[PDB]
Amino acid sequence: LPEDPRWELPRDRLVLGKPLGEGAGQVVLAEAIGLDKDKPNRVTKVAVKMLKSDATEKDLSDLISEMEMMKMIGKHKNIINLLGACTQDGPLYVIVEYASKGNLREYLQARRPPGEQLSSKDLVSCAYQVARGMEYLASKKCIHRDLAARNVLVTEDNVMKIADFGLIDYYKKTTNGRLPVKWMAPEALFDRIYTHQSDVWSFGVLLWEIFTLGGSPYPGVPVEELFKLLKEGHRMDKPSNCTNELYMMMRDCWHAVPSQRPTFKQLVEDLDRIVALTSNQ
Ligand SMILES: C[C@@H](Oc1ccc2[nH]nc(-c3ccc(N4CC5(C4)CN(S(C)(=O)=O)C5)nc3)c2c1)c1c(Cl)cncc1Cl
Repeated sequence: LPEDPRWELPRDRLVLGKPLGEGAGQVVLAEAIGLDKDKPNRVTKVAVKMLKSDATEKDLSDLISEMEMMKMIGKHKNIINLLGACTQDGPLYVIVEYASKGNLREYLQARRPPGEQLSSKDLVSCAYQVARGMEYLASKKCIHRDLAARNVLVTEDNVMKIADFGLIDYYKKTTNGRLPVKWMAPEALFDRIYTHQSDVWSFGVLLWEIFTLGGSPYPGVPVEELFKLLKEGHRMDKPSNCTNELYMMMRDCWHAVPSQRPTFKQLVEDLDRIVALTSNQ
C-alpha cells in the first residue's frame, strides 16, 4: 500500500486490546501513543478495524475504500472520525474514534426503568445529534444505506456518533437477531433506489427506536409479511412516552413519496427547537 504521511501511525505506537466486534473485517479496542505528533506522550483509547484470517483480496479493497471514503468526508462531532492508519510493514489497521458506551440500541436498553435515567430532553437530544450527523454526511453526498440505532455509537460524554457510513440477503439477521429490511425505505426495498431521502425513512425508524428505549421494530414479522405491510401503507404505532409532534415527524419521515419526506437539514432545525422546549424531568 502507498503511505500517506498525514494519517500514518508507527505500529509501535499502537497497543492492541480486546475485540469489540467480529465479522468473518473485525474491530478491536486499542491504545494509541501520540496519535497526533503535537501531543506525543498522550494515550488515546481507539477502535482499530482490521481483516480476519480468511479475508479476500476484495475484502482488503473494501477496507481501504472505507478508509479513503472517511478522508474524503472529513471531521464531524456526530460521526465516527478517522484518527489514523497503519498501512506499512504489516496488516492494515484503520484507527477510528472509540465510543465507550457502545451503540445507541444498547445504550437505550441499558437505561430503561426497572421492571442511568434518560430524561425526555436526553431522548430528543439524542435524535438531534443523529440528525446533525446525517446532515453533515448528506452535505458530503454520503448515503448511509443502513441508518439504525445499532450503527449509532455513544461516547463517554454521551455524544452520538454515526458509524459504518463509509462502507444483499434480506432474510439475514443482525448480531442479536433483527432484520435490516425493517429500516429500509420502500423504494430501496422494492426498486433498490437509495437516496438521502431513503436515509430519512430509516431515521424515522431510528426515532421510533429512541422513544421505545431500543424497541425492536415489527417484532415477529418475517420479510414476506413486511412487504405486505409496506404495500398496504401500514405505519408503526405511536410509542407511549412520545409527543404527537415527534410522532408526526416519524410519519413525515415515512412519507410514501420520497420528495415529500423532510430533509435532515429540516429535521435538525425542528429537533433544535424541540430540544430547547423539552423538559429534563
Ligand atoms: C462492529 C463494531 O464497530 C465499531 C466501530 C467503531 C467503534 N468505536 N467504538 C466502538 C465500540 C466501543 C465500545 C463498545 N462497547 C463496550 C460496551 C459496548 C459493552 N458495555 S459495558 C463494558 O459497559 O458492558 C459498553 N462497543 C463499540 C466501535 C465499534 C460495532 C459494535 Cl462492536 C457495536 N455496535 C456497532 C458497531 Cl459498528
